[PDB]
Amino acid sequence: TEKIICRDVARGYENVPIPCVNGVDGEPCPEDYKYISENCETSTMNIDRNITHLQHCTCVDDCSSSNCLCGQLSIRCWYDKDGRLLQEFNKIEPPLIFECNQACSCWRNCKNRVVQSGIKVRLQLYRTAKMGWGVRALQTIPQGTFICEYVGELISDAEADVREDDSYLFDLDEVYCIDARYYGNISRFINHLCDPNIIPVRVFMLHQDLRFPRIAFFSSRDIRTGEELGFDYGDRFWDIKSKYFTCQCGSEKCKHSAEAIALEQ
Amino acid sequence: IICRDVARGYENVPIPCVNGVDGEPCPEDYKYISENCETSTMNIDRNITHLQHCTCVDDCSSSNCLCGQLSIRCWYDKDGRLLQEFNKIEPPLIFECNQACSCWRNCKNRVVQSGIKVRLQLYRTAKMGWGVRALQTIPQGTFICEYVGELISDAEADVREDDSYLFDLDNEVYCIDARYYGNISRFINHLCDPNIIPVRVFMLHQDLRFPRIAFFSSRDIRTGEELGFDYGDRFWDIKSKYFTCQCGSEKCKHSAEAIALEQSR
Ligand SMILES: C[S@@+](CC[C@H](N)C(=O)[O-])C[C@H]1O[C@@H](n2cnc3c(N)ncnc32)[C@H](O)[C@@H]1O
Ligand SMILES: C[S@@+](CC[C@H](N)C(=O)[O-])C[C@H]1O[C@@H](n2cnc3c(N)ncnc32)[C@H](O)[C@@H]1O
Ligand SMILES: [Cl-]
Ligand SMILES: [Zn+2]
Ligand SMILES: [Zn+2]
Ligand SMILES: [Zn+2]
Ligand SMILES: [Zn+2]
Ligand SMILES: [Zn+2]
Ligand SMILES: [Zn+2]
Ligand SMILES: [Zn+2]
Ligand SMILES: [Zn+2]
Repeated sequence: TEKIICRDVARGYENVPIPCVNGVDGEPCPEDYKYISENCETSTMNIDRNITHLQHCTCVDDCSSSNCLCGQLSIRCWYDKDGRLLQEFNKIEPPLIFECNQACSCWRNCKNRVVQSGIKVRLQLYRTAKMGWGVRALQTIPQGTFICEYVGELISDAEADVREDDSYLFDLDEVYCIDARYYGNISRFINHLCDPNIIPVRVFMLHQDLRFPRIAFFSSRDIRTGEELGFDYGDRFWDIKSKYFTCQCGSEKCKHSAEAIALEQ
Repeated sequence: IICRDVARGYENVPIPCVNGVDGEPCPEDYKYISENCETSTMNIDRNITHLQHCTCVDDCSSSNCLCGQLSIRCWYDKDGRLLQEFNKIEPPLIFECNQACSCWRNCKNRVVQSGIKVRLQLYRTAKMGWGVRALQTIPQGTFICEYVGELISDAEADVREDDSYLFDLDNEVYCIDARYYGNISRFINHLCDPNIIPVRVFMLHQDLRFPRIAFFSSRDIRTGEELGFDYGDRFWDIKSKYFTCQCGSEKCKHSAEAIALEQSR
């Protein structure tokens, strides 16, 4: 039986509920962490929040013209009229995206505000066969759609270095990390895929302190109903971890499986 | 109808501007912001581990809610209005629930963080420049709007030219200066018999230098009635050398006549 074990792991903090189900085993809803919808701090990071340091636009239309200074910070605004990344978006080396902010003359519903508007797609936390908890789509999601943000505790590299559990760490290449082990959102449950269907993009919204980009996941292709979400964790993860477990993504493209490791040797 | 929404879509509802009185254009000598801003290093304590928080598994309507107890009790009724018993002369500090609390985002202790719900309008008054009025009946105890602006130290406030849009945060001490950056509250006129009252509130941080200032109706308010709060004795002590109060109430405390009588007493 597939059991509904939490109606909403976000406790009403997201735009939509994110339920949890388990049809595999008796493991209950995960509660060894604190669900947070926005990045938190546990020591002073001194993020630059001075409103006069913001780059900002002078638009009073919907920010769809090429005169929008905010879009010009990434050559162009990369969102189409429905908030999706443009077909030609560089999915290998994404540019930094500067969304409109409180210093801009535009309205809060201009076309340069996708990530700040939050989760719209319907996601579900579920028990996988071989990779613990994972996150899947409850609906068809077109290419270039914003899925969720990678949220957690902002920490220094020095702090990352003394922590035991490094399995929920995202690198913001002083250098910083988001650690989602103790505090995080739905993204902490997203597994690694060697054939990923989401891509991380660095985004700026309410501040433009370049040390602390916010990490937004967008679909890299059309995603089918029921499909598990996954991003490429990267080489730093697997260089550390492959000595202890191998990739179970099951793809013919898999480059971190025991069979992939044996073939390289 | 000279502006559909002075807030540019930043609030839950629009705040239109009208002028049926004179030729004054919609005010634009300030920047509308929905949340307080900084123009110097303030380092508001955002450390999540410094939040007092509750362990409630209900809607935080019980007297056992720690957050309510920090506030003496929770003063919100089931509809988010202050209890008739609320102290309107010397209001307590309110601690709303927050991201560290175990409760849901829809708990009964989250009125101010949920934002504006009443229909307001920026309008041209007969004798007092711009003012703010209600476009609906508003029961006693309803959250109206927050006093939002630029956070400055007493030192910075001590050297600023225009002190007409300043609110003191007496806890070091600090001020909100709404002259250059501010929300709809910057346009609210002074009343010696006010229909709204300021309350110090804590939501996403509990840095005691920076309570957020939330106005609640002190009585039932009729449609079209102008909002007003009592600016207080410091304001009038400084300004009465230039002008005196024109609220016109029999309860007026800061007219030329009231001040003459004060000197007699
Ligand atoms: C950030 S967590 C993801 C959520 C995790 N599955 C859980 O149940 O909490 C990362 C951990 O999930 C597991 N995992 C993620 N992707 C994997 C993959 N492709 N193969 C094997 N294990 C994986 C590993 O234990 C990894 O250290
Ligand atoms: C914060 S502003 C209020 C909005 C202002 N009416 C405007 O048009 O921008 C405060 C100023 O409004 C005027 N004002 C507000 N209430 C008043 C009152 N009851 N009596 C006299 N002047 C008042 C004074 O010039 C005061 O310094
Ligand atoms: Cl710094
Ligand atoms: Zn623009
Ligand atoms: Zn814009
Ligand atoms: Zn902009
Ligand atoms: Zn793989
Ligand atoms: Zn509670
Ligand atoms: Zn609560
Ligand atoms: Zn609480
Ligand atoms: Zn008066």
